[PDB]
Amino acid sequence: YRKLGRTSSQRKALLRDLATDLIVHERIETTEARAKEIRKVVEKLITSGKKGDLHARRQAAAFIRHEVVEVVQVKNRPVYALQKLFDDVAPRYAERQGGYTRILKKGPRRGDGAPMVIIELV
Amino acid sequence: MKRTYQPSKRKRKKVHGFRTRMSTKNGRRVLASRRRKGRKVLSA
Amino acid sequence: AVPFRRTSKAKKRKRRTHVKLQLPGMNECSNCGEYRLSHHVCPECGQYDGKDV
Amino acid sequence: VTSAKAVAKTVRIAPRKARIVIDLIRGKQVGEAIAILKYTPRSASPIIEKVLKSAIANAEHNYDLDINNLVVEEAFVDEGPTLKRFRPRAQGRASAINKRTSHITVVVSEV
RNA sequence: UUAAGUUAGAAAGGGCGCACGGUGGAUGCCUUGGCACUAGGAGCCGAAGAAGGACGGGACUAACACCGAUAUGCUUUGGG
RNA sequence: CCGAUAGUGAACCAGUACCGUGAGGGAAAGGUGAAAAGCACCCCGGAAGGGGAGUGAAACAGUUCCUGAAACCGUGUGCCUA
RNA sequence: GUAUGAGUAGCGAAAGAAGGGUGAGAAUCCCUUCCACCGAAUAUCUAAGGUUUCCUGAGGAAGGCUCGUCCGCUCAGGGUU
RNA sequence: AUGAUCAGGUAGAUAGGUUUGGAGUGGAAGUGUAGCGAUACAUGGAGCGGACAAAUACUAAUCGAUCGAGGACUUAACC
Ligand SMILES: [Mg+2]
Ligand SMILES: [Mg+2]
Ligand SMILES: [Mg+2]
Ligand SMILES: [Mg+2]
Ligand SMILES: [Mg+2]
Ligand SMILES: [Mg+2]
Ligand SMILES: [Mg+2]
Ligand SMILES: [Mg+2]
Ligand SMILES: [Mg+2]
Ligand SMILES: [Mg+2]
Ligand SMILES: [Mg+2]
Ligand SMILES: [Mg+2]
Ligand SMILES: [Mg+2]
Ligand SMILES: [Mg+2]
Ligand SMILES: [Mg+2]
Ligand SMILES: [Mg+2]
Ligand SMILES: [Mg+2]
Ligand SMILES: [Mg+2]
Ligand SMILES: [Mg+2]
Ligand SMILES: [Mg+2]
Ligand SMILES: [Mg+2]
Ligand SMILES: [Mg+2]
Ligand SMILES: [Mg+2]
Ligand SMILES: [Mg+2]
Ligand SMILES: [Mg+2]
Ligand SMILES: [Mg+2]
Ligand SMILES: [Mg+2]
Ligand SMILES: [Mg+2]
Ligand SMILES: [Mg+2]
Ligand SMILES: [Mg+2]
Ligand SMILES: [Zn+2]
Repeated sequence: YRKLGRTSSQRKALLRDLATDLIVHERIETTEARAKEIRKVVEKLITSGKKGDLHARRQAAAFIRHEVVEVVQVKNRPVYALQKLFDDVAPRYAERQGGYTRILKKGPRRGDGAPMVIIELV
Repeated sequence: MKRTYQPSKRKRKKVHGFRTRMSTKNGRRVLASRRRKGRKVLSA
Repeated sequence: AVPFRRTSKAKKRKRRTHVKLQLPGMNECSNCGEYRLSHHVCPECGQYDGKDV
Repeated sequence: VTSAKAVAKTVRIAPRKARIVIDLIRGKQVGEAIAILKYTPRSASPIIEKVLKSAIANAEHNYDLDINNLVVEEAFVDEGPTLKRFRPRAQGRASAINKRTSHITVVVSEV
């Protein structure tokens, strides 16, 4: 694995954030290495959602951030990222073995010349 | 580091003021020479 | 740790012979006809590998 | 009649940082030179791009030349009036800083 | 074909000559301001408030110059 | 007698700006053109800045604007160079 | 006045991420969510000192050790009972 | 360090994932039983498992572009 310019606690918090925005938005724009690292974590998480146990749900909840995706008229209660991961994203890839994400290169950033990409799960 | 200049309005006008200059023969000499050179501010 | 003699113009230019920058690795988008970088999404028609992004 | 030019006088970028990009589009067809300037990641590229497009436009309008048969005949960077600043160093002394400018000229002609 | 031998050419960059630009402000020319004097005049102002200032006055007013709540000015006698 | 590094510190809003608690120390900075006639209008640009057009004897006189040296920075090339 | 050192040293203690918006132009401006830091202070008043730095509408030449559509910066009107 | 070197670019196991393993740690969550309770036992060498191993084109190595020879003269041997 690669250190991303930050210590072990800050790196873990960065990876938990990025892996959650990919679940909620399905398409985000980040840098090159920062995307090549969340590629692995998002797919391990989707595998956990594929199993669909209670042990798997707890093990995924130990990594997902607790934030609302959208509020629905179910009484109108919200849904959270874990619910979407286990109810929407994981059933999509039932017949797919690996590679739930792809990376498409875009070009350098004006401010610091960082090579930006787009990572999006399909 | 405590520096050398610690400002105060009263401590400035009581030592360098106009009345302090005008209260002494040598202060009046200072005012006269500053008027001679042509300065905009006397004493102050 | 301080220059003994000043540097002449010839030596300065000789040192700067390698301080150029290369040429971008680009070609022409099939759909656009316009220029774009290889292995990148073209900014004009917004396509990659014959599919819209 | 056969050449057109445009200059950018006293641009804030320093000359040594713009010459390094000018040295890339010399003697090249304008269609390729615009793409050269678009895909190189430097700060001087937008300025030179604007100057080159101005030269092409006033070649097409003032003298009625063919766009598709144009090349970058010559391009150079000249020094401009520098601005003198200061930077407070340690132990009570200041150091000089030069905020340099430049003039950028490009000439397009048919080939 | 092979063996032995000889000599050209090259420029990533550089040197010299020339041509054309940029920066910089010398040199030339000029005078608005000074320097040294000559001839004449005048050599003091103030409690009837001085020298020097602060704040104000304009249709618009930051500054110079002028003026003082009669304030970018008032009355009178001459010039034009 | 000087002619803008000269002549007063000060030819220009100078005992100013700036420096110092204070007494006090104390600068830099002249010139478009005969006349603003100070570039209508078109084009590239967000603008600055340019290319035409026009005024002018001159715009390579376009608001540090008469002249415009040297250091210094570049572009092109005739002869030489691993 | 202009070079060489040289596109070199430095850019002054610290955690940010993504999604929308504005715009000619966005890592740097605005909004949302998550995360993180101080908490006998990095919180609330108030003297000295400063002297308009306060608020609103425009602005992007110079200042801001980068960028800037922003600002204790520039312009114009206000504001202290 | 960066260049460089080496293994690959669909004529594909180059990297990530996925499925089986392995080292390592050591008996997961949920439920049940015994006990007033801390706790203990069972389901069960269980669960987890960065970098290690083998399979597998699911994801990315797409598409294109650039450089790169036609070989001087003299003499000597079959020619
Ligand atoms: Mg910790
Ligand atoms: Mg040369
Ligand atoms: Mg006399
Ligand atoms: Mg007397
Ligand atoms: Mg009269
Ligand atoms: Mg002169
Ligand atoms: Mg003088
Ligand atoms: Mg003072
Ligand atoms: Mg004149
Ligand atoms: Mg204009
Ligand atoms: Mg001339
Ligand atoms: Mg003349
Ligand atoms: Mg010269
Ligand atoms: Mg060095
Ligand atoms: Mg550094
Ligand atoms: Mg800092
Ligand atoms: Mg952002
Ligand atoms: Mg804390
Ligand atoms: Mg404490
Ligand atoms: Mg006060
Ligand atoms: Mg202050
Ligand atoms: Mg102010
Ligand atoms: Mg404010
Ligand atoms: Mg700006
Ligand atoms: Mg800046
Ligand atoms: Mg302000
Ligand atoms: Mg290869
Ligand atoms: Mg593999
Ligand atoms: Mg196979
Ligand atoms: Mg085991
Ligand atoms: Zn395209």
